Amino acid sequence: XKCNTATCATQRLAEFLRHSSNNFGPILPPTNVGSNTP
Amino acid sequence: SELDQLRQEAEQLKNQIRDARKACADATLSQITNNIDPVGRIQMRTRRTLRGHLAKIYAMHWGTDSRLLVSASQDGKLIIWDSYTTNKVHAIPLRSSWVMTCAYAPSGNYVACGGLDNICSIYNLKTREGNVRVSRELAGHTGYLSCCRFLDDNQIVTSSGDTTCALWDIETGQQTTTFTGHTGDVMSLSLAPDTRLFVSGACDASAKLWDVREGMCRQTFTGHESDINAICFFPNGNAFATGSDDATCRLFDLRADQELMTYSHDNIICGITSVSFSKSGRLLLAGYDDFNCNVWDALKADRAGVLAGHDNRVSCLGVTDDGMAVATGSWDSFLKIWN
Amino acid sequence: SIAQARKLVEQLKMEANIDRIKVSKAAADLMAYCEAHAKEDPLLTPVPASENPFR
Amino acid sequence: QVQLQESGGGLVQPGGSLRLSCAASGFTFSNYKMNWVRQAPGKGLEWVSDISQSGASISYTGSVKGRFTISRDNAKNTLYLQMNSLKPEDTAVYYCARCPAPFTRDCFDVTSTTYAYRGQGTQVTVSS
Amino acid sequence: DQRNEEKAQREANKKIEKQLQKDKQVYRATHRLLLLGAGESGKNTIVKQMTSGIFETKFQVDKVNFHMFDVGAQRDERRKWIQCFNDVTAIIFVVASSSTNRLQAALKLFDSIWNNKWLRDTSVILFLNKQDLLAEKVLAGKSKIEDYFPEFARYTTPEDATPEPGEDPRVTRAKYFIRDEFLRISTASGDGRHYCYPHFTCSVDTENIRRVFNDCRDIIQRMHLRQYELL
Amino acid sequence: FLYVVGRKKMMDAQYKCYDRMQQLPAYPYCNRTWDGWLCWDDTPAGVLSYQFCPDYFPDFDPSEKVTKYCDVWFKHPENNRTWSNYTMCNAFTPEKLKNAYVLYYLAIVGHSLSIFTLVISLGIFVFFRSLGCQRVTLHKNMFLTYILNSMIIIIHLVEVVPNGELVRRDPVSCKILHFFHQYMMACNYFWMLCEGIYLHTLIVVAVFTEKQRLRWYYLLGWGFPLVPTTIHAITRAVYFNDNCWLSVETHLLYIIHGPVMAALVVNFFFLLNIVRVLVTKMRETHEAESHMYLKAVKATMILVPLLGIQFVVFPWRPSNKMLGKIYDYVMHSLIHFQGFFVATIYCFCNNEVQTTVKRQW
Amino acid sequence: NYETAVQFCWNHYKDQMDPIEKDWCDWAMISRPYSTLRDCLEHFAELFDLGFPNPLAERIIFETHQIHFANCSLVQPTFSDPPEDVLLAMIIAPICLIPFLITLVVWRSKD
Repeated sequence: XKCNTATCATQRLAEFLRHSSNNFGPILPPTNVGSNTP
Repeated sequence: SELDQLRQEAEQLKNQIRDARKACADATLSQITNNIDPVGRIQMRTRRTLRGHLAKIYAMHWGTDSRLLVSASQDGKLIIWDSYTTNKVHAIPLRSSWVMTCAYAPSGNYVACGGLDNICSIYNLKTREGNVRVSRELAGHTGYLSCCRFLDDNQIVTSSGDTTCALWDIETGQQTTTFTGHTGDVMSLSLAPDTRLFVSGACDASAKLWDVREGMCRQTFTGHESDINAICFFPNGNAFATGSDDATCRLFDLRADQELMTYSHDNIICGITSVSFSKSGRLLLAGYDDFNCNVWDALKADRAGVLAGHDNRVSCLGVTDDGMAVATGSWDSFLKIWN
Repeated sequence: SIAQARKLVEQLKMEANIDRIKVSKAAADLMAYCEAHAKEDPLLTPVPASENPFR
Repeated sequence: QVQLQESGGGLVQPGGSLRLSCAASGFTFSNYKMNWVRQAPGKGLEWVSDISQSGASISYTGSVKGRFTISRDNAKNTLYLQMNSLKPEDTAVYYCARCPAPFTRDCFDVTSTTYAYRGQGTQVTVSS
Repeated sequence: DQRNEEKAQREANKKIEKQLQKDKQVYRATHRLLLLGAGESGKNTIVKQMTSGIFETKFQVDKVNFHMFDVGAQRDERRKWIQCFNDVTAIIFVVASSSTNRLQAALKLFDSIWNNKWLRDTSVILFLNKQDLLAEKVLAGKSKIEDYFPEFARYTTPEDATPEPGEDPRVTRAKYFIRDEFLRISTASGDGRHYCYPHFTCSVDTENIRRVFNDCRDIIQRMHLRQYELL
Repeated sequence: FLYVVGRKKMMDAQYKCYDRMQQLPAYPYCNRTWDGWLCWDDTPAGVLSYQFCPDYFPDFDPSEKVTKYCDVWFKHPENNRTWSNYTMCNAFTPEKLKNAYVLYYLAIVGHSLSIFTLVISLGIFVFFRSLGCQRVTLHKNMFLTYILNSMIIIIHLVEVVPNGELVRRDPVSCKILHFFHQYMMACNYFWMLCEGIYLHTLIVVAVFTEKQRLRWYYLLGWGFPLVPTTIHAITRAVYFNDNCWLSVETHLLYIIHGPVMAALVVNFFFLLNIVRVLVTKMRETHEAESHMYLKAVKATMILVPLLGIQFVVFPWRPSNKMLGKIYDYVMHSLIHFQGFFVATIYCFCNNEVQTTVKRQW
Repeated sequence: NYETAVQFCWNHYKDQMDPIEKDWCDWAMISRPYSTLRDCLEHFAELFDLGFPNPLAERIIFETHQIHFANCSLVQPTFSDPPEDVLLAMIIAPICLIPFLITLVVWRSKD
């Protein structure tokens, strides 16, 4: 490489949706990555 | 010149028959059948489908018991069918795979077949062990065999590609009577109900009537346009029908000595391969090269139905002696029974 | 060649003296047979499946 | 009955001209292909020329190209063969033949020894 | 009643059906060929090197089964019994290239076979036989070319044509001119359903069976490609 | 939910890093430190390092990378304190999620259309008995495995993906469904391989053959995919037993994904041989150059869906953002519609099927 | 000011550490005090306009790991990939059967 094979695209998209989409819920504020942060 | 005089004599004789035929033609069959009711639209659906043949099916014949039939295919196989239960009864291998015709004995004890080998073979179905074996081989024809029909367990009439028809004695294997007079290839024949006469068609747009008992041509019929492929006798024995390559069917009468009715349509530009009547003779069924079979009203010459259950050209057709079913063969190696 | 012409004349002569009947009489006879056996012929009167063997 | 009757021909000087007429009756003339066949003395049947149903396609044997010409008349149900500059080899009996099947391109048995749809023929002789 | 007879009938059917299934394997394992040719073509010598109205001959090439049928003792009228060979693998056509304008008669017969409605799906293997006799006649000036066909005056050797090693140009033009005569008919009325395979062969050529085997391979290959609609 | 698990993982990582800090030997190099989220080892002066983003927040994704520079670690220009660049982790998340929504909808629509067309194709093949042959049987099996795979994919996408509590509970149905999905996908790919093998045969080699024993094809299609799936399951249970058996970080997926790529490469080679043979066949005929080029292009175009060559042509995702977006769109569109294309090419556009259907009516 | 906060944090952590005297190497019962220590030491920082991490927090964590968790081994992670050689063995094993299966399908599929 992270399962970058084209056949793995369906599972990649499914995992990305299950992680970031927040079970199709409302939007969440972005995490601070600024000076106060590590 | 004697040849010129003979030609003039034949020409004058032909004119005399034309005048004689013209006088008797006071009316036509269509004019007589003008006021009769139409038979109506004929709707029929396939009841049975017989499978097992490998190559194209060339001929078939019903038995007198109206449920058993035999079929011939060009892969070298004869199969006896039990139409009621669809179960196979016999499977007779053939010496030559190029078979062109088959027949069923009226007693049901024998079957016959022939083709490009110029030989008609007789098989015995009532052997002691139950296994079919050849009984007799008839040879003497100089052309391919086109059709054959049994008269009894010991007599059979055959037609051949040498413009000749013959009568055989099965027990001795000899040729009892030879019929000559045709110029073109003889393609089909049909026996009269009393088996005293038979009619045949040749590749010369002509048909002839023969006397079996004393072997001469009684009457000659013309009017067709090309080679005649099929022929069959009317149920009453006083008429017959012919199919030709000209995409037109015709009906003749033995007493009128001339054409009676013609069946044709503008959209039909393909020849007729098989011809057969019903029990009453009111319906005329014919197979065509365009992969379908049509039903004709013999009295009115109006198409009353169409059968299109085949993927290839209909090469054979037959009607049961009881008039209860119709079986058709085709080049798609399938036999279909309609009712 | 000559024999073929002679045989053609003989057959033509044999076919010329045969008896003939008017076509209307021949047409009537064929008509009469059909109407006398119209009831006894299937494919003209549909048969119920109880009597039909090919059911 | 299908009938094909030929007319014309006869004695002609070498290098002359002749006209052959075929009379057709008893069949639909426009539905069939027509051919010209001749038989030299001591020889067999040979194919000379043919014409399509509507006359759009014409073909000759190589030995007679330019010398002969074929035409068809649907209305009169007749066929012609215009002969010009005849050579001594042209002497033969010319028959008028039909193809056995209608609405069909190919057709067999035209030059066979026995043919049911061939005319009686006429004799053409080229000599002084 | 009749259940015992009915059961006896079904057991007879299944016994017959097993034999028919075995016969189906054998029937499809052999390729059927029709041997045809004009008069004096020399097909008798060819069939000899691989009465009844038909003859049969069996030969094997690379463990493949072939069945050749020679139609003999039949009348000259051919428009009826020729329809029985509408499903053969190929039709072998033999003509006398050396030859009463017999070559013209062969051309007309080939044209009728090519345009027949029942033979439009069958390929034809063409053998230009009598090559040795043709060369001798051309060299001696006895061949009647330029009389049977005036087109020979304007004809030229094809660009893709290759003469035989040590072959004089005169016979090369004559043999190819006859070859293009059959190709002119073959080119027309062709939609890719059937093809022609011309070969210059002699009556005693032992590699004729190899030519048929190679030509049958191409026919089968194109037949498979047609089912998948790749072509 | 995600916050608690992320916090627990962060605390575990902090524990592990702080425990491993003092057990290693030290070697102008910047000192190893725990920045608060990720563990960094000692690096020499003037070196820029990389490390994948963690799994602590929903807006973060593992695919991007984190960087920290050493001169002395990088000092914030404003705050004047040691800082780490986590910006790449969540910079492109919203647009990626927006594209992923459309990809999910397209996948559902394409799989539904594939099911709808494939069921009709199978019914047409079954009802017509006059089309029977080995090719039709192989097509029927391929259609069946396509239907099963598409149905399983639809079931997984519609229900498993949105429901998070079901994954949290982790029943055995999770692992059973995952095993079925993997087995069906492997069977579909190996049946594509079998179709490629059958196409390569009978055209290039064994042309004269009339019939073949289909037991070997059945074993290669339905039987073989059981072994890699079983091996992957048994190694995954003992090594990486994640909840619902749904993960992509594990390197064990290649155990299943290897033979699929090998089979697809073999199919590509079969396509190359077939097109070479077809080109030679046309060349011997003296066909026109434009016509032969068009016919070859059409043959390749119709053969691509059947052999699954789209995976071989585009094996790796491009690194560029625009190229990556284009690749995702085109590859998802091609994959989710492969069954529909195969059905509409080999069943509805087949001449024999069309003729039989037209003559039946 | 923040010194008092970190002293509060550390003494609370030590007081909760006091009941545990033999399980200072275990993780199940130490996760909660560790998380409470971090939450304590981050809560005070943000309220005093201090950005976590802070030097006091790092020093406290280092001192904690130098006294409470010293002289201890590390347990293996729950999820971890196999060694590279054996993993390559698993990856390669199915591949070897492909050519033999292809040969059997091509050759032995007759009669």
